[PDB]
Amino acid sequence: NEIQDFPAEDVQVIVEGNEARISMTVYPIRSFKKISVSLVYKQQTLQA
Amino acid sequence: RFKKHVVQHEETMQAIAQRYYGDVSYWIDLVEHNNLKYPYLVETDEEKMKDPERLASTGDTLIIPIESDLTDVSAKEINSRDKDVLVELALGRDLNITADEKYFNEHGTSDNILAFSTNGNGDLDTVKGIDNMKQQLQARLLTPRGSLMLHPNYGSDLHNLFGLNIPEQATLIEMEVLRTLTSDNRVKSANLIDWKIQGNVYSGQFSVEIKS
Repeated sequence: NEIQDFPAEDVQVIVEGNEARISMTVYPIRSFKKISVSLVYKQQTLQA
Repeated sequence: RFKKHVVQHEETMQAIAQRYYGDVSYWIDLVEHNNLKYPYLVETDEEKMKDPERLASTGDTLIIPIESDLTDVSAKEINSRDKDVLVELALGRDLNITADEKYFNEHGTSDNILAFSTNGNGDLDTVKGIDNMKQQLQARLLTPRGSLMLHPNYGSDLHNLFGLNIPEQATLIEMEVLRTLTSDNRVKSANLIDWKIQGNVYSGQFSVEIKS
């Protein structure tokens, strides 16, 4: 669980003699930074 | 004290005494209370037109003492002539101070709220009978428990019961109101029939059994 997700299709690699070049993609774990609330007060009945 | 009754189609004066007091024998003293001439109950109103005040006919009221006051000569004399003034005398007459009925119901549990008024002409207003009771109850209820200069432990703690409108406070208010109302011996019982809440507003109603 050190990474949230990764696209297995997106790995590209090229090799040329003694040299290789790599590219890939990772979905990092997303945060949850903001929370908004809408708090309302209403009348109420209680009865015998 | 007494019970009310009305003359029914071709009911004889014997029949009434027998049904309420058991023995028919008592009708004889019972006619003196209703001040009746010999035709004690008579069917026709154009026959009541003979001398209206000394008779009863179909649809007219009658007075029925309790058996203890049946034999009292003073009860006989008073019931003979007073007639409808019975109820008023029996539940009382006093000055009317409900001058501003719209107003006292805007500031209860505060002082200075009631005031004399004038009805008729040149005389302070007075209240009688059932309205005598509506006045005294409404005032008494809106008076704090130790604030009359004599005979304290009169009134209510209604000024003290303001709280978070949770139901225990509402039952407490109910009980105080019932105690308040049942204090006067003239009222038999009270009971709640509704309690209801509107945020910061209480509402409810009470039924009281007043003696006949």
